[PDB]
Amino acid sequence: DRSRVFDILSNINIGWNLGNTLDATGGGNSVNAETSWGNPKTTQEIVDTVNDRGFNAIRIPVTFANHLGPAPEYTISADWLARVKEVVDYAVNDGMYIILDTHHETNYWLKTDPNNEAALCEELAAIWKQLAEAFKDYDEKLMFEGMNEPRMAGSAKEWSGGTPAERKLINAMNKAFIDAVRATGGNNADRVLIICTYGHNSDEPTLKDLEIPSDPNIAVALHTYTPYFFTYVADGSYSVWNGSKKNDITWQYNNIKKYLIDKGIPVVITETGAQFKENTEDIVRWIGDYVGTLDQDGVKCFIWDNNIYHGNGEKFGLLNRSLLKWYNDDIVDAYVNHAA
Ligand SMILES: OC[C@H]1O[C@@H](O[C@H]2[C@@H](OC[C@H]3O[C@@H](O)[C@H](O)[C@@H](O)[C@@H]3O[C@@H]3O[C@H](CO)[C@@H](O)[C@H](O)[C@H]3O)OC[C@@H](O)[C@@H]2O)[C@H](O)[C@@H](O)[C@H]1O
Ligand SMILES: [Mg+2]
Repeated sequence: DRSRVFDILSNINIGWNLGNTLDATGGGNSVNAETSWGNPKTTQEIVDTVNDRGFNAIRIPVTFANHLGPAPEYTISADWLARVKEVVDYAVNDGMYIILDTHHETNYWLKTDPNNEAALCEELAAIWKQLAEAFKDYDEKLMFEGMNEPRMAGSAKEWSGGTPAERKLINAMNKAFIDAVRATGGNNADRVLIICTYGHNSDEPTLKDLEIPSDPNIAVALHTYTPYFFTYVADGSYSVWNGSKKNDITWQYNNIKKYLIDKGIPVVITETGAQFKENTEDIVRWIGDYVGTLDQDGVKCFIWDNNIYHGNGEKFGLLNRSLLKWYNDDIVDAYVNHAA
């Protein structure tokens, strides 16, 4: 019986990621990492604006690596932990559902070499023991997502679910994460914990190898920017959405159904979105097809928002954080009103 997790998630309309913020990796061991990729310092007002538009759930990606002390304690710098807590608390103040992750650890220590399992598990657990202790008294609306796209960057199968040995390592790491958090007790005894596949990949072989914990208070996170050629800019990419590629969404979702949803395992899409390609009407249609597909089984998603829209880079921006106005209200309306 995993129905507690389903009940919690059912309270979410749609979610929103505070992207390129606490996950940013500049600035070294400093709170200034937050602004190192060009975003303004997060404020209560920024978070309020997200909530008010209809995104009542927020994912707060955080990269800890450069804020950690030496092994084996990996102590999180006090100033950084305090800042992370301030940002989470903006959301708590507004009664929001929240996901706290670890993020670009994958640029640093989180490289999925199966021969390094012990060091990997131990580092993950050490960070999560500290996070869990810090957030022990926070209510069930705060959820933890152990890893983000864990993988071996630059490997042949980096973006296709890795190798079988890597997927075994992911299973061990998911367990380490759950164990570390549960061992801290308090509200962490039954907090929703959100594990993942290798790379947050949803291909059939990747899902077939995912071990499902016996802990009843878990969910499985995937990232599904599907189809890639619509949502990203690449050789072969396009900006038109007429429905003809809805099958890409359907086929992938039927695997998520086969291995997770139809087995009663909670699933959360912790990142998706489409880069802005002067194609508002197409993105609106894609959201209909994509979010509409998730809604069939009440699966929730969180939209990636990096505050990039007018300038160069990956144009996932939705909230103009400096102005507290939305870059594209038609796109935003399609997300927040998905269930009407
Ligand atoms: O530039 C070459 C460089 O890529 C490095 O990774 C980046 C790269 O995209 C990988 C994508 O490749 C397509 O051919 C894949 O089909 C697609 O599924 C995958 O894109 C990644 O997709 C993820 C979601 O499933 C998403 O969160 C992620 O952002 C997306 O990358 O270009 C996009 C960047 O985001 C990647 O970091 C790779 O490490 C490097 O060695 C080299 O191949
Ligand atoms: Mg309790």
